[PDB]
Amino acid sequence: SAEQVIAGFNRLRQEQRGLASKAAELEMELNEHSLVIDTLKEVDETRKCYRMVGGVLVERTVKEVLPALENNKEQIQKIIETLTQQLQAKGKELNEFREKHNI
Amino acid sequence: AFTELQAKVIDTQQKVKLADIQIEQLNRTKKHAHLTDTEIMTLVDETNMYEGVGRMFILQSKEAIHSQLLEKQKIAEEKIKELEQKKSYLERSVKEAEDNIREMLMA
Amino acid sequence: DQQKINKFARNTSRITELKEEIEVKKKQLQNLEDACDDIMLADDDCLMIPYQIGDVFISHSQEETQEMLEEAKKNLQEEIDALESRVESIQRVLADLKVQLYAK
Amino acid sequence: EVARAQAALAVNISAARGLQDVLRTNLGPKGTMKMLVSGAGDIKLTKDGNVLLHEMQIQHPTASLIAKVATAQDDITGDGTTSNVLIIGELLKQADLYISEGLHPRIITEGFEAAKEKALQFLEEVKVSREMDRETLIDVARTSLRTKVHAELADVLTEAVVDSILAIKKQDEPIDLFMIEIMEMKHKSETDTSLIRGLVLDHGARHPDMKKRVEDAYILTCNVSLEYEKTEVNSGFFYKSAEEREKLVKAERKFIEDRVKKIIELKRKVCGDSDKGFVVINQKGIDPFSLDALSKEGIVALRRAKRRNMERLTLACGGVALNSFDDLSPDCLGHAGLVYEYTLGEEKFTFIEKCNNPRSVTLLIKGPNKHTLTQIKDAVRDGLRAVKNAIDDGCVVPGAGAVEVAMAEALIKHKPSVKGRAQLGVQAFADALLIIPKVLAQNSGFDLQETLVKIQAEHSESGQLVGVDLNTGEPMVAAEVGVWDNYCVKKQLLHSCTVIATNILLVDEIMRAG
Amino acid sequence: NLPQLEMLKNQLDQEVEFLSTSIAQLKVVQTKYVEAKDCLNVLNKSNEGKELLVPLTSSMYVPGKLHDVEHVLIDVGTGYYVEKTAEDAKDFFKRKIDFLTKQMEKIQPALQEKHAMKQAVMEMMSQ
Amino acid sequence: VEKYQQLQKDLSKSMSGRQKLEAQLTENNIVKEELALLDGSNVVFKLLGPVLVKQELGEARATVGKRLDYITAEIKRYESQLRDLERQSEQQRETLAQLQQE
Repeated sequence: SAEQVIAGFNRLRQEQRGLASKAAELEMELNEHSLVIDTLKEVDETRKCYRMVGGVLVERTVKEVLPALENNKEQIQKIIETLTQQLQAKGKELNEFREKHNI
Repeated sequence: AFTELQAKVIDTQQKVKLADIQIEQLNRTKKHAHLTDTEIMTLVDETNMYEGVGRMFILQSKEAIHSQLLEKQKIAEEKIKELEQKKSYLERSVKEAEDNIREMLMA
Repeated sequence: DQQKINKFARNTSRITELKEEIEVKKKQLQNLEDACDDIMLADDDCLMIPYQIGDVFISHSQEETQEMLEEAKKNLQEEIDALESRVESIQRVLADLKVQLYAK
Repeated sequence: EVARAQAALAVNISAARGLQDVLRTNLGPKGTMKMLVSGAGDIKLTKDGNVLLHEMQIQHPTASLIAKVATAQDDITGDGTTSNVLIIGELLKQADLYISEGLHPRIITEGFEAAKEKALQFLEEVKVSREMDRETLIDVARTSLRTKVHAELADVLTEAVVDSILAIKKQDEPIDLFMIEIMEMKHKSETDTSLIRGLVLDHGARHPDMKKRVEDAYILTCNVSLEYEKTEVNSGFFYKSAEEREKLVKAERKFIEDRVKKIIELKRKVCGDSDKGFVVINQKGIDPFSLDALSKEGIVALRRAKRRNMERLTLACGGVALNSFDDLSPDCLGHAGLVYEYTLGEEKFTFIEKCNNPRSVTLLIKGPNKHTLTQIKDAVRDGLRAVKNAIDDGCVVPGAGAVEVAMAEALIKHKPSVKGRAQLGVQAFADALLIIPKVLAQNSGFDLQETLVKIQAEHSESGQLVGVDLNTGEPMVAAEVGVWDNYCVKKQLLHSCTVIATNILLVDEIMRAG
Repeated sequence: NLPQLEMLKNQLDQEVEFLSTSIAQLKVVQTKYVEAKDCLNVLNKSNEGKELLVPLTSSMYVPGKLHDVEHVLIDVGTGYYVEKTAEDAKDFFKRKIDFLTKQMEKIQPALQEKHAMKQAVMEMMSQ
Repeated sequence: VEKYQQLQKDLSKSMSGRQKLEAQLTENNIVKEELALLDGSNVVFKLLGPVLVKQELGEARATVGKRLDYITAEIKRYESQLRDLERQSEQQRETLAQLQQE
């Protein structure tokens, strides 16, 4: 039979679209981490830096804002490689279970 | 006839799909309200702390803001119980009724 | 292959983009202008006249309240004259690209 | 439109004439070949009583019913479907004369019944309990093949036929559901036909002589992709986002080298050496740089295998399908005793014999890849279905007309139901029996009257079942000629004739409806 | 029968998504109505005088001091100034919350009507 | 035929600005609920562009009352615009389709 092969390849392609939304969602954020860390180093940092996002301002200094900037940029580029490997490993797993079932 | 009792449990399936997605929000809102409480319980340097719902950020001391932010995680903690009990209830309503549908149509 | 019709295709598309820019600047011109006349008619200087700059406000005379809108109408209209000075320049090439198909 | 008193019976019997007349020379070795180009508009070479019915674009409703009735006979017998056509129009011929004299069809139908069970009583009397020895199985297989094809082609095929049915006696099976795989070899002569105990694989592993002689075959019948299709999608097919499609590319090349490394762990898992072989039958094509690397490990790796071969190799040899080559014990796989890559034509045809279980025996015919190869395909098929009945019964009878006149002697002379109403139907019944010996010999040159007076005397003289020699036209004894019929076959043609004769006889209106 | 239903089930799929997007828009409208009440809850309780950072414009914040917490602007009508107190402002927010809920409530069985009819076409093609 | 879509685009463009009015129509009824509660408790202004001008409550009631009336004036013309463009194009769908055939 050849139907278990041609339909299992359709199953791996649909997980490539399931891979597609999650990695690019993080990938748009690392370029925002790119543009922020460069403007902070060029501007004066002697006055105190805060962290403003939607709904909260915690009164901070420059020494507490700065390391999380370099941290959250590095965490994103690891996961977008990690989310690629896991979903592509899932496409390999469903193909062999379809071949051992309907034989 | 028998067509009408088919559509009732099918309409019950989409209510479960609404019930499944409400618990994903309320689990996130508890932990995120817990996460912002940790970052303000992290600092000891400054009692200055701004809270707000819109783009306004009022000046208050941080200690009264903690106990309010203790209540923010707690109401979201309260709702995950009543939803999951509801989500299981709508799950038990459709699935046990689905046992009635297929086995007696195929009979 | 013809490079003059390559210029002729670019010329007509530059005619289209200019006329649309004039129309959107004319509607902004009348929008500020009719915003001047309505606020003067109702309630001139009695105690103070608040004026919006974002979400903070300034209180001053009724005619100075028009004056910020008067300046932007002056800046916008000088563009409209300069836009039509480019609408005229895109028509002279259109009369001349017909001969250049026969020349080269 | 309606069909009234005389016409509704008349169209039925007149169609049964020319149906019997065109299908006359199709039974026995006198039976001539037939072609259809009006069934599908294609050059077709076809011979069977049932298959010729199914191909022709018939519109008469009687022949459509007989194609349904002889289908039940063709499921058991095969040949004998062309035996059934001959006796129907002859049975309708005699009874119509009584109706032409003026008689009810039902009183003749009443006389059709008790005439039949006396012949059914006679079938137990005339059955001859022979052994199912190979030479006795040859004589059944000789007359089955010479009906459809030449005798020179038959005797070469008869060697391959009678040995596979002795192999199904090892499985104690009286019937034939397996060992019936007809494989076809690219040749120009259909004079050759090989018998393989195991299977025949139709491919040759692009880098040849990987391991062409495998004495210890551990079979893996899988369909693993090694030439994997690599796609970048965002919509289920090709999409416009060039940013999105790029990130999937780095994992696509990691799948091909993944399946190459899995073959190496499996060879050491199963064999442990190169003295014991290991065979991979892939339903898809294999990388030739993998076919170079697998050849050095002691592995032959057959590629592009047919999907019909995929199940049958699992049945006799073994080997299940995966998409990986994970570490498997020889319990999970099957076995073959001998693997040899044979070449004839533009393709290599690897022979795989002496299975883990020799349950299916492959009948490999050669031929010029024509409709002649198709004509020898269904001929040996009906050759196997005839000797299928031989393993079913215990009584192999001399046929070809030996029983036919022997019934009609007892039916006419001895009234079974001496009351005259039913003996009228006996006279139509016993005269129906004469059509098979009398006209095939008359076709052979010795006309029907010289044949009948000879075989009626000699059988009444001897009691030995004298049949008819279809190659001279005169009656010779079928016990020594080897033109034999089974006890299973001869009952059903008596059964299938009578029931389909009575119902079309007992109509009076054929109305357009729907 | 079947070629008509294959065209029919594809039309109802857009009609679900066109209505469900309109549901998604009106939730954003009532989102700020919940958001404006919760800004107003902090306003009366804290006091006048506290410092706030409000948007001067997009992504630019101006500081300021807080005064007169019991008198607020409500933006209703076609974009009109309505001065109210803070107490009546909470009632009109929740009234607009139930209003936007009412705008989605008239769509909601009709949103489910376009879904159940499409599934019935999937059944009638299957049956 | 371009005449098919042209009568539809001229109809659909009028509908989009008409659907703008209906949310304004409801909120014109919302403000009349809120102006009825005011009798001098809170005065009203008028938000008109970059200038926020003082109003009175009777001045506010006429203001949203006029804008309620201007919406209804544009509703009734569209009902004329709806039936005319659907009937003219329906006559055109028979005649202009035969022009492309022969």
